[PDB]
Amino acid sequence: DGLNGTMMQYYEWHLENDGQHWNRLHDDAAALSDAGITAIWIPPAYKGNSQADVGYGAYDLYDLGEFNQKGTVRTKYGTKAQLERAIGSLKSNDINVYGDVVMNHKMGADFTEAVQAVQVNPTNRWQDISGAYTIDAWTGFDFSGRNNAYSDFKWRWFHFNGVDWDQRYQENHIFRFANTNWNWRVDEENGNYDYLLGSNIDFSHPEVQDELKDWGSWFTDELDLDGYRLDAIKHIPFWYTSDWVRHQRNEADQDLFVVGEYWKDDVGALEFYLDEMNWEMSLFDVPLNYNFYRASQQGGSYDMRNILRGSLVEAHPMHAVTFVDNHDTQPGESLESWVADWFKPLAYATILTREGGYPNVFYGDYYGIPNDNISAKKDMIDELLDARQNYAYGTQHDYFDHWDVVGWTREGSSSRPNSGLATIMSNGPGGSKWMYVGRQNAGQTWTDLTGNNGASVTINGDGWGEFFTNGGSVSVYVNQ
Ligand code: NA
Ligand code: NA
Ligand code: NA
Repeated sequence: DGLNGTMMQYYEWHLENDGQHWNRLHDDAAALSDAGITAIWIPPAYKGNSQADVGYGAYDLYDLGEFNQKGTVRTKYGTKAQLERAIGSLKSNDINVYGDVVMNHKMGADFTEAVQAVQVNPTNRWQDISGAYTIDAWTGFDFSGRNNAYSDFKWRWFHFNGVDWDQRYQENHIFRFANTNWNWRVDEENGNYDYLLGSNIDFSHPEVQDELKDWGSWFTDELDLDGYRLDAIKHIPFWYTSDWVRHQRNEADQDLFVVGEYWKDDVGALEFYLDEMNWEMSLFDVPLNYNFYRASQQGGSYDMRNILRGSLVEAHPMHAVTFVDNHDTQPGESLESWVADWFKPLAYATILTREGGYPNVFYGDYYGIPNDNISAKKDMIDELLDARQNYAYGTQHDYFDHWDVVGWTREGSSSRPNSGLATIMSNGPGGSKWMYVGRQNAGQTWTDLTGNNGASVTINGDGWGEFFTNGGSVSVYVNQ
């Protein structure tokens, strides 16, 4: 019903390996719906390297915590039945389910295999640094415990094209299988960034292309997904991802949202990928992530006018999925770029109250990251979910005119009661700003949903009001 959409990544890196996360999801369903969350992005739901695996150390894409494999029956999140019980709850509470899809590699092979390989230069995979010789890579996959349920396809070295560990002499190197080429096209950082970690899948092989397509469909029907969150797609040949997506949509009756993770602080790089994609999917706004990050590290000196400059959402707010942080960017992880507590309220307001982009709430922020003493920001985020769910509607008006104090407004829509809002904030000494909000809201008295400013702004006859904000804070006034 014209209700704004808000997605949530329901997991964080340091979640407990108590296998109870799927059940948590099943109970938090309504609460989440109620708060303004319309779609949940679940973590990899299939068997990883080990049970405590977050999901990216993917081993058996058909084992959704149903078969005793890799030292466990359940995944870190729980069993298959508990996942299905969860997804059912979400559906009943009007929440779409987007599954995380890991096709770039595989890890936890059951046995090694003799393979001709050459060492490449880590900074330029095009350049070999050694001659061809036999290495013992972990490429054999039999999924013994599964017993061929759903699929009897087994993986062998000739399906991959590279690994980063030779078991024969036990050394680390970026090995390209001899007589195999690095996937293409793929991100050109390090020359060719096809290889990332684990056993890298070579998509040039038709039996691979069809197996993952076949799996994708199996997966999508089995869990009744409503979309996907495509992982590490910058290391996966672009053509195949576009291929896979089209194939997937072709097989499913239900619609399929598709956000891909092309991790590069470069909107151009993302735009390019969306060209080859024919904009048939959105991408996580990674430049925005680093914009917020820079602002958080830098302090007030950061010029708030260039906060959206460079973001993907600025350029293509229709194929953008905005967020503040995730499991990769949280403290201590691989793509760390954590937004500090002080600026995090400002960032969330930016992606949750503006009209562009598809905003995503991070579990680690909502409920907190105990591991690192990071407090649950639930209170601050709910008020903003309230903002987006009931007020952030109608014509927008921006004011990125000052280097500290900046803001924007939404006139509201006649189709949604008392909607309409005005966001004001400052990353430095506070202040106020005269902003337009629609001559139709004249006479109204607006107040701050976050409670960071007791100002009570009244809209004059011209539809104008002067809004205030304290230093390094953000307020969101609405007709409440
Ligand atoms: Na790859
Ligand atoms: Na960030
Ligand atoms: Na500033």
